[PDB]
Amino acid sequence: ALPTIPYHKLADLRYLSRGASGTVSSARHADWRVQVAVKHLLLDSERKDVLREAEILHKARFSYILPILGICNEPEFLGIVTEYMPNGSLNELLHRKTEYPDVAWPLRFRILHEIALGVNYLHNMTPPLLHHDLKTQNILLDNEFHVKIADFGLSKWRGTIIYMPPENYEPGQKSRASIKHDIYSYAVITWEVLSRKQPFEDVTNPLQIMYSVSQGHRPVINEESLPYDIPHRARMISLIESGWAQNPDERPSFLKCLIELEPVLRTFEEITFLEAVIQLKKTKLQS
Amino acid sequence: SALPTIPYHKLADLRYLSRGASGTVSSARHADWRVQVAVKHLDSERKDVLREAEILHKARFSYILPILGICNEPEFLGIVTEYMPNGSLNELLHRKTEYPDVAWPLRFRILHEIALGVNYLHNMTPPLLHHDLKTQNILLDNEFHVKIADFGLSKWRGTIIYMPPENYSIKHDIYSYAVITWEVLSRKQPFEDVTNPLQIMYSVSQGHRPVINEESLPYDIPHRARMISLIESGWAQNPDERPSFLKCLIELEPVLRTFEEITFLEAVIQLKKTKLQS
Ligand SMILES: O=C(N[C@H]1CC=C(c2cc3c(Nc4cc5ncsc5cc4F)ncnc3s2)CC1)C1CC1
Ligand SMILES: O=C(N[C@H]1CC=C(c2cc3c(Nc4cc5ncsc5cc4F)ncnc3s2)CC1)C1CC1
Repeated sequence: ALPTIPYHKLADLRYLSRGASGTVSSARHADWRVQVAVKHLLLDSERKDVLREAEILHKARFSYILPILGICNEPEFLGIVTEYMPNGSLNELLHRKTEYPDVAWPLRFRILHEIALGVNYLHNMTPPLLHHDLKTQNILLDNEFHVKIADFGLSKWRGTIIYMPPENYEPGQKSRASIKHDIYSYAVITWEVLSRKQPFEDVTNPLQIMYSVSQGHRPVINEESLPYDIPHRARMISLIESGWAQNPDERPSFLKCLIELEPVLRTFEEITFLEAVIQLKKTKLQS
Repeated sequence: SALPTIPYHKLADLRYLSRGASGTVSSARHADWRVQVAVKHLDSERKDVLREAEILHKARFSYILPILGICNEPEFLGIVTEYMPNGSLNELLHRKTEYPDVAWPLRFRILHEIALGVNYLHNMTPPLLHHDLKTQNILLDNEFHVKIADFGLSKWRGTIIYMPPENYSIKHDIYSYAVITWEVLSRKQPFEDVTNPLQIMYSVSQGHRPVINEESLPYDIPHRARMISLIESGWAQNPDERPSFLKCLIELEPVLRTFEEITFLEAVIQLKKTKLQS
């Protein structure tokens, strides 16, 4: 049973982000004395959707899912309270390059591994949970840069488009609950992580992107996009191309991706992951 | 809402980790989720395990050992939790050849996190009382963050060294925490000079406590006077003089604010490396 958190116990409320998913602000819990974050939106249908997401996080708890701490549900305030993620989202880590000039490969591969473990867990639930809104903005990073998947506003029990498979452009119950949506998002996320590039950066119009994706086009695979020094480069390219395959049948399960990723992740010495985080903090601090 | 049920056959590569009164702990790999897990496994016995699993399910929080599911089958009963790669606080404090210098910032962060954890339990509506805190039950994750474990005798409101004398209670946990704090700052066994646990109970019953002097707590300990005050109030003979965990957090917060985030990570790497070299 999910705790209910009185709105007045959230002190020093301060805004962080606003998106389609909702508004996110930080706070400190007056009794637990920890930093928390809270996604908040009057209405009546809107309050049901917020409650819908909160129940889903409560149920989907796992080591790589954003931990829900409670719902603030009062006439003055509706909102989901979660642990506060001090290192923001994967999107700023990838694309704020003046702030993070170097993101070592061991950390990037660990992030990819942990995303896959999170989504795999969702897909292994009774009944399977489908996220359907994976994006780098929705992968949050905790104090030591471990993954927490966020934003379940579009999850379902079994530039905003760049992660969406083409068969979902015009949604029908032929894919409405397809098990192959998330892996396609993950393939694009994987390309984004290994390249530190905006997918389809060269296309000014997002409707042009959908038309091109509908025809089978994808973010470029070459040495400029995916540099030669990517560890296990050819294996990662395979993983990307099969994950975003035009034919949904032809895309793997997250289990099979994990089976392939495990020996790759074992080639990095464990301390190397911490080395990578320390390098991020030390250079950032010096700036 | 509903705690998962984990079929025993999904636990691959079971291996022994430790044995205690709480039960036997084994490590494993979950076949479908592809993560390492730990499992505490054994009719009255079946009721207690389910009670503990239910309490962990309900007491979830950032410094509480995360429960992943229950194994409840005719051949196997056991609680499945995340795997803690760095063992317990007890090993970190007392394995002095393997861990020669345990950075002060990290020890204070551990104390802060235990207090945040127990503070949460006491604020739960209704409050949860742990009643078996000990350094053996403070587990350490991959970056040495605290996860409090072993809720087998927690209650809704050497195994004796953490027990207040009136127990031979709403002030139990704070007394255990005071001894834990003394242990963390001294890296000494409480009542080190004592062959028999009945000697401890007799001396604690008389108001005696682990020694506080230059040998146990050297003068160069950071914030020595503040910590000693916190310890002595926490194990006070009269339970009414023991503070709440809120007050412990009030004492610790300004101490933890003096440390840079990089120093914690350096201390963590130093500890990770020392384990591997052993
Ligand atoms: O864009 C920038 N900064 C980002 C920096 C920090 C951000 C964070 C968001 C969240 C978060 N969101 C959240 C998701 C959620 N999903 C379901 S319920 C729920 C409740 C939540 F609060 N949850 C926990 N910690 C954090 S940190 C986004 C803005 C500029 C500065 C570079
Ligand atoms: O003792 C020795 N070494 C230790 C090194 C590593 C150990 C670990 C234990 C646990 C653990 N236990 C656990 C508690 C629990 N509480 C409620 S349910 C539940 C389920 C659990 F699995 N949980 C997760 N990770 C780990 S790592 C203990 C032995 C050497 C000296 C002889």
